[PDB]
Amino acid sequence: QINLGPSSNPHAKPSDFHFLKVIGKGSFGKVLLARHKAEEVFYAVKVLQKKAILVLLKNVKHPFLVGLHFSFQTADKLYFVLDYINGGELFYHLQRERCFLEPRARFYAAEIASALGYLHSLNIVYRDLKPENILLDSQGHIVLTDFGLCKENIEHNSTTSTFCGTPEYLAPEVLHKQPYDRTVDWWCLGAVLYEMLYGLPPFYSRNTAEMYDNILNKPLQLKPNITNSARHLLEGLLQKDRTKRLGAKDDFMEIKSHVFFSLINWDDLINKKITPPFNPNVSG
Ligand SMILES: Nc1ncnc2c1ncn2[C@@H]1O[C@H](COP(=O)(O)OP(=O)(O)NP(=O)(O)O)[C@@H](O)[C@H]1O
Ligand SMILES: [Mg+2]
Repeated sequence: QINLGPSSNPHAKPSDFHFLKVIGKGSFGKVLLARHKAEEVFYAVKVLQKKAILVLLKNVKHPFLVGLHFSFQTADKLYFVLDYINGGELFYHLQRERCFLEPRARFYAAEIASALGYLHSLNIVYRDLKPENILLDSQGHIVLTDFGLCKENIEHNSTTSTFCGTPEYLAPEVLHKQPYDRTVDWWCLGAVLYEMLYGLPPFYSRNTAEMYDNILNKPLQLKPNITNSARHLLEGLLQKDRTKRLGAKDDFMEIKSHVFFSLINWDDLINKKITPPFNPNVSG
């Protein structure tokens, strides 16, 4: 019997749902598209085996973090019932469009930044923001896929492939296996912004070992066709020494106040009053 916290529902069974298709496979459990038999609504359901576990859940509500509706368990499995986010992976749109213009990139970067700053205020670090974790909902707002699962208590294969490794943004300090602190999130934000503007992750190589070598040892080169403010922001977020990285002293306040983000009304942003730059052609 596992303590799932306030989201726990002692009455729910897998039999409650019509599982339709597999949305995706994750290190910590498969995500399925499921319909609630009775309610007639669609959810994303994450399913994790209990044998995989060596508070396991601390869910946080925020406009740009995926909503957790409830959680339940069987003799063998744990089920987490989530908002089904159907606007597509942000980097699916990026790939389709080659790159984003700065106002578009700024919007997405700001929404992610707000969620990260909020988490840090609650002494929570995101730790592993990857492209696959960044979705758009049907309206075109950012939704991050982590919902508070305590990963450092669940077993998984973190094997890396020699060529063409799963996309992720490893900060120099993560490669050094140093304790995760909040500034890893700011490196990840920088990498996401870089990729939105330039079309590839910073330091990229087909050869994963080369890419790690680049992250650690290759100076940041920022190609032309971005503004001075964007350049200065990326220079700050992609500082290799976390003690010199933008956000090291005053966290989110340093990002919030950066000139790249001057045009963002953070209050309007977090209250979803800024109509998104792009509307995905979906509604459900
Ligand atoms: N609520 C959701 N709605 C739609 N797609 C989702 C949802 N949650 C996750 N996905 C997709 O399902 C896949 C697996 O989820 P993900 O959060 O990557 O799982 P994980 O590997 O167990 N956790 P992490 O270690 O943070 O990646 C990803 O491609 C997500 O984009
Ligand atoms: Mg994953």
